[PDB]
Amino acid sequence: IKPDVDLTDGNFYASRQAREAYRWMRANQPVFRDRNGLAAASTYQAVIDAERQPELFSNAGGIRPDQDALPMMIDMDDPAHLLRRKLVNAGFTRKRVKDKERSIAQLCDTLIDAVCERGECDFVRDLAAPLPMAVIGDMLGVLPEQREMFLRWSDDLVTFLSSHVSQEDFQVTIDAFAAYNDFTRATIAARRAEPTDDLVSVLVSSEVDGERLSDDELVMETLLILIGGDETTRHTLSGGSEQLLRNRDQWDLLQSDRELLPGAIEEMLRWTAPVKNMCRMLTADTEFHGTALSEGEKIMLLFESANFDEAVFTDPEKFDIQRNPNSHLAFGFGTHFCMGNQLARLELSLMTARVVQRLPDLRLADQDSRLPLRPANFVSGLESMPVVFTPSRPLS
Ligand code: HEM
Repeated sequence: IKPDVDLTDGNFYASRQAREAYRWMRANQPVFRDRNGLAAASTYQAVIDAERQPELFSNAGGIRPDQDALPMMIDMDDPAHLLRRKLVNAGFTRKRVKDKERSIAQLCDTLIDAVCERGECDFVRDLAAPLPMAVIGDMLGVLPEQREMFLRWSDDLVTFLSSHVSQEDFQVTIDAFAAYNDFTRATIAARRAEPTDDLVSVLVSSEVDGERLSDDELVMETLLILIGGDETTRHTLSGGSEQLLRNRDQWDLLQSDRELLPGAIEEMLRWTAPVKNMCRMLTADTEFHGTALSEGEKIMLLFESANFDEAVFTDPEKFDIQRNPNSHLAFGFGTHFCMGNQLARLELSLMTARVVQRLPDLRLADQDSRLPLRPANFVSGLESMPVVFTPSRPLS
């Protein structure tokens, strides 16, 4: 009954055997070691305990299992992490995010306008994937005419930061970083010359304790915002909508009562957990929930496993938009708790509301399909999602 798994193999997260493996871990070895000896916290309690002990469970070795740390806030410990976060968080105040509703809602209606006359689309390719990229592109000063070029960068940049870059990909990947770097430094220079109220303008002016973000830091932190908030948000939108359609009583409940939308978004986040893991590196030997851990090794925090922990969530394989409490760990916990969580929730809220209203009879093309998942060991979710609906006229 024990799973024979490599937690650094993206195929594990795409196999649809992962939650069965998680169940074995939570029941039998809550701090699990995989077939290569990699440690992983599988229970909600173990994930929370590690998050609450950043001096023992550090981010400064990097958040990926077999990669060096990068000079960005997520690979830093406090108090230096706080300064970097304080500087960047000026772009993500509650007002600034709330003020994005008008533009985000307009993006949602434009995306739905593009497919509403067809009566079919791919929910991932045509709705869930374009929205987070357009939202982040808008904040970074990407013209809609530059969205094609910017979109190729964003896909190739995921490969750049991934665990293995093939010989055949090395060129396009370093070319994507260079292109992103050059583009971003141009935007930075433009806002230092002529400030506006976009994200880069806010970041170039941000000052904490007489310290500002350097140009190097601005490229790194905007890159973290782009990669961190693009595919993740996409996967919650698609996988959450998949669950509304597979449990159509939940779709009907939400369609009938807009006040259920916040709870629905939280259940979509709990269920989809697009960030499958973040690593911590041990700063000392320790005994952790029955497993001996050694100084210098990394442990994965399995957020999806935690989100299906029966110790915290009653009937966790039931998708329930009215679930309360719903203290899921899709955004993590503690000092690195997702900086983009309010923006992600707003994108998800606005798009889901518009889909339920404008594609009211949305359905999966084939409910017996096992839809394909991205075989990546870090962020994963649906690769495609064919849907059908009654055509309607665009709002234009
Ligand atoms: C549904 C979408 C999202 C998910 C599931 C998600 C998930 C996460 C997770 C799990 C972490 C690490 C927390 C931890 O280790 O405890 C994180 C950190 C972060 N996320 Fe997100 N995220 C999402 C959307 C976004 C967006 C839209 C942004 C854009 C600003 C963003 C920017 C960040 C940043 C900058 C960090 C690093 C925070 C820090 O180190 O202090 N994320 N996110």
